[PDB]
Amino acid sequence: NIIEQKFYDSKAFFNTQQTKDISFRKEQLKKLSKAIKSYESDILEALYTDLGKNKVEAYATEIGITLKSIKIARKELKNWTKTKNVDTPLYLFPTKSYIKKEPYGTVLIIAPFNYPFQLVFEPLIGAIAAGNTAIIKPSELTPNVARVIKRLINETFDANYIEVIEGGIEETQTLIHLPFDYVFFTGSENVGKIVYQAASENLVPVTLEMGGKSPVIVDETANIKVASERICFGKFTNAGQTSVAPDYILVHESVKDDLITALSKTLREFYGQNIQQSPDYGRIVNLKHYHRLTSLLNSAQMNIVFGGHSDEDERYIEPTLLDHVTSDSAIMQEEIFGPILPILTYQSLDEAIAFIHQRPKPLSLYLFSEDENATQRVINELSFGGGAINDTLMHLANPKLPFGGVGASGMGRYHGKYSFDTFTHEKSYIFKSTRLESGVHLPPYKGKFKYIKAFFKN
Amino acid sequence: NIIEQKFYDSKAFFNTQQTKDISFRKEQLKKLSKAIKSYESDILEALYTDLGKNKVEAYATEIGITLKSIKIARKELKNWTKTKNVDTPLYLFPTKSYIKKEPYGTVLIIAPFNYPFQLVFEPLIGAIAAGNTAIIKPSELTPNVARVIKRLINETFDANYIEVIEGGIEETQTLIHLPFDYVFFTGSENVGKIVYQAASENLVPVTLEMGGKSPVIVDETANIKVASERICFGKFTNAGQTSVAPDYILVHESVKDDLITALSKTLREFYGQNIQQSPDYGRIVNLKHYHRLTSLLNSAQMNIVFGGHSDEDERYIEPTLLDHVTSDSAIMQEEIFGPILPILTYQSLDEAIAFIHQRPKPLSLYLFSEDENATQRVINELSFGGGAINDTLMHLANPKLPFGGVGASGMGRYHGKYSFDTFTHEKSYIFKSTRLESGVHLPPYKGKFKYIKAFFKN
Repeated sequence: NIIEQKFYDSKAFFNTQQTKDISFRKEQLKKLSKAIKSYESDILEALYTDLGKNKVEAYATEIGITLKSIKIARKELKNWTKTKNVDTPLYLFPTKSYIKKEPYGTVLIIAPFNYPFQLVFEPLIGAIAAGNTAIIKPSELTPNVARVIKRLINETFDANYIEVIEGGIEETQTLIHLPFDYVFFTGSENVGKIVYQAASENLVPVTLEMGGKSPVIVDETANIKVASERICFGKFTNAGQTSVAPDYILVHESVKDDLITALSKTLREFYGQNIQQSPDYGRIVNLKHYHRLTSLLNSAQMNIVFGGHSDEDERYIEPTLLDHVTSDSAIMQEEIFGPILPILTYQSLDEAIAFIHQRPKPLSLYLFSEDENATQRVINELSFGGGAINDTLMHLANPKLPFGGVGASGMGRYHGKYSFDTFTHEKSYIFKSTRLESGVHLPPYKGKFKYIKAFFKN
Repeated sequence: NIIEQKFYDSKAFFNTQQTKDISFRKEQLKKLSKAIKSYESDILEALYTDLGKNKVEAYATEIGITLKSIKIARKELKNWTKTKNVDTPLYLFPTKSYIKKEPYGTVLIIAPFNYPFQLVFEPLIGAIAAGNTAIIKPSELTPNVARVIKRLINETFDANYIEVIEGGIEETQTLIHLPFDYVFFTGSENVGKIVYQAASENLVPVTLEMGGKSPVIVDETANIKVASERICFGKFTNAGQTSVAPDYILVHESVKDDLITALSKTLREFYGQNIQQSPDYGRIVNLKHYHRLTSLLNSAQMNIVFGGHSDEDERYIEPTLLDHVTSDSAIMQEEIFGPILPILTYQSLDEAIAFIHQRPKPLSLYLFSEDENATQRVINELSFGGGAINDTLMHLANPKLPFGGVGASGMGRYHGKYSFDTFTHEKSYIFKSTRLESGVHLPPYKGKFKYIKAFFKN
């Protein structure tokens, strides 16, 4: 019962009020930053062994972005946390209005395998800065990363302030049935449904970052070569294991063959002729997901127009393009979460929009177009978590942009101040001086109806 | 199966994209305002018959506040809905960053009996302004109000844009199992748990406005007479049937008797010697809640120090004060939601804080004190939805203050722009010109680690 003991110890530490002190929170952020730097080599090694993640990609998407976020949160903390004076309308004078920013208490953070470090620590920064205690459940599919995370945390913080729980679905099961004050989850739709039903039993608020199939629309006005470069960048980073990676392409009939040519050329520019030898290209997390993806390769074997090679001993899957893909294809029935890119054609933008609107709202959407009005149509008519015009993936790199889904792709958002907001309850309160008395708004109300009605109607 | 047919008709109308047009939303708000004015007399009559609500109170808490909110939402709509240009950091240049405000789709609004008009239409204003279609389920405990609401809506809007569903818990059961794009609920903890478990099955985001026992702390420095006036104002408005009404009082030992004297005097000033004859005082919604409260009166019979009279034929319960109340008392085991005010004593603020912290986080908290540092302690150490220093209830009257609970008292918030925000998905997106090309951030990554690391660490 150590999980539940760890939970109630964390609650007990929150009850001491020590995490509400602003200077306490700043010091924990310093220690977190110092701790990540001390472990930088071990984190890079763990990301490399578990995901084949090269150090450039690992720094830009896991370590460096976290260090930058800690720095910003620590330096902006007084701005984010300070009670706001809120305007009070004249009719409420002499009332003064305020909003106190306060923590929820003890929160739960669940992180998946694909960015196993960043998806632990970007939520954690928000939880720390908002004044919470935290329990972290990292992915056991990346076990070296999870252990490095546990070592780092345990040697830096008390377990009753921040603790890491290693395990699989059953450890997650134990955690989500505990009355946490907030639950933050990134992962699959399947597990997200379980987390959110368990939390609902305890009236626990949640943020869910889930999945779907993110479409890329490439219309007939697009800059094909630049589109192919930015698509491949967002698609084959982390070997496609990204929730906002281009899942599939809807390309206008007239430029499909141009796009296939440009994508193939870009992949050779990126990774060379033997992509298995490229030090810039990652690997599949484990054998289960590797076989999931090679099964999809086998299903689309007649449609491969680039790549398709694999090596089980390295959990390697070559960047692969598919042509003549339909709605019936196995590759269009599941979130790919891998380096397979199916290409479907459309004749008019209305068909592309209809296709996307028939499916769950995706976490991201991308449109490549030089046509302003097509851009406007897509942003206005299709709902999705967030996206990009003439780019992919990089809308996550601005911390001033909230990152989150909608509908099946999730609820809630984070990054930057939104990470702080997510773990913050905003508490409105007023003050009215007792030296200033008036019976105007008190009973008896005889004769006051004409006055109160005129107020609400002038 | 008309409920489900009405749901899917509403979805179909949203799919026409007509509600996303800003000028469409403004026109619906105009029609809503015109419609409430046309029905003003019938709304006042229905509130009077069902809740004994006098026209002054009904205008300040239901009709007038709604008309004012419609006016503000309509005039600020372009500000609220317009896509925001968001700052982009230099390292992402030439990227341009934006946030699109877009609706969820088809939403559900559930309203309880106590403010049966305002708790329908303040959420509705937000849903309308955010560009949604809506289905409303009003309380059947106030059946005349519910019918007036249904008449008003049906004669003003198409049923596939806004529709009202009359019924009880089983109609609510049918609605909460449908895949709405958002669910907004105000009511009891019991029903809120059912709504939120049902929504969780469908990955539906929610806002829950629930309950608890809102404490008033009156310390030894308080202005006793002014405190008693502002307490009675917030407590005996709507005959105590308010989620942010003072549920119970924790008063310092040294000023308890002063407070009881002042409260009794204020009640006589408000309502006279025969409070049943006062036209400024409301009635209990129905016989079930009336008997719930007279049962509580019977339990606290030896502790009544003011009031205690009742009349079943009018569903009338006199403003009642209780003394020598303990944690064991029946009156301290449930949300009173009525005109019974128990008074408990404490010796030090630490005891009052401990008492409140042992119970679920309440929707509101009030502190009456002239001691700055006591004010700071309470706001910093106790978490609650929202509250007031030296006042009660009025923190809901500033639309610039978010209104909502935390923990057991709820999740989410509304009023003013927060009503719009609640029914809005904020969709981040970027644009990057394809005329501006660069291979600096693309593979191959040979030699780029020193550059990317220096960036994240400078």
